[PDB]
Order: sequence, then structure tokens, then C-alpha cells
Amino acid sequence: PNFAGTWKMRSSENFDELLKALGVNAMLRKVAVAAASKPHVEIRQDGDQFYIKTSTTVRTTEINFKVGEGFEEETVDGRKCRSLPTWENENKIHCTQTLLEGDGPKTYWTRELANDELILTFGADDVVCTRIYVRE
Ligand SMILES: CC1(C)CCC(C)(C)c2cc(NC(=O)c3ccc(C(=O)O)cc3)ccc21
Repeated sequence: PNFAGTWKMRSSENFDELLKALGVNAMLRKVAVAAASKPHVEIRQDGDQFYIKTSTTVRTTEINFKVGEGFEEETVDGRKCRSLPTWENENKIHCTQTLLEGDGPKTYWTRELANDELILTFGADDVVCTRIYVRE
């Protein structure tokens, strides 16, 4: 499956509840939720090699990884973590995160390519956030 290209968000669900579950300050969530509404996503892929740039006005993250090989990135709430990308299935990547410093909610994300739509999922313990993207 090809995740490469530029994507824009079609819908988000529970992004605020996610930030709640991760203990983010109501005023920060206000800013985050706002910025997260109009995110721009760039994905360059080469087999298991992935480049994903996510941009908003107040924060842009650039992650690079090889499915099957751990890498370092940040959690949704900015905490630096250790990540473990894996092919859950042919078109879905599952990624487990373990915080480098401190302790917190068990988090992970999963990116799935389904019907030319990119389904992004953020988990913070029991809370699940679903963000659907379409090819811009
Ligand atoms: C105000 C500030 C600095 C506070 C710290 C946290 C709470 C860490 C934070 C998080 C975001 N996150 C996003 O903007 C975002 C956009 C798109 C996606 C996605 O769909 O991939 C995910 C997250 C934006 C701003 C901030």
C-alpha cells in the first residue's frame, strides 16, 4: 500500500478527550484542538521506509522510521518516547510507545490505508481518537 502523498483532514473524533486523558492543560488543549483542525500531512514512503510531516500553525512534527525498527518521536502531548512500528496487517501500521522519561498513560498510534483514505488512531489507555484523512 502507498501512504505517500499529501493529505488533509476529513474528520477528527475525540481529539480533545485524548488530550484530557493525557493530562493536558485546558488552555493548551484549546490551542491544540484549534491547530489540529487544519493539519497538513506529507508522507514520503519507500517500502517500509517512512517520512511523515504533520504541520499546523503552532507545531510541526517530522518523524522518520522503518517498519520493524524502533525510533524516537514524541507522544501527542509532547512527551519524548520510544516507538515500535509494526505491520498489524498489509495496509495498517501499529505503533507502540514507551515514554523515555517519567511514566504516564499507555499510548500508541496506528495508521491505516483504507479505500484511499488514511485512518489515523491515537490511543491513550481506554481513550481512542480517530482522524480520517483524504488525499489532497
Ligand atoms: C500548543 C501545544 C504546543 C501544546 C503541547 C501539545 C499539547 C503537545 C500540542 C499538540 C499539538 N498537536 C497538533 O497540532 C496535532 C496536529 C495533527 C495531528 C495529526 O493528525 O497527526 C496530531 C497533533 C499542537 C500544539 C500543541
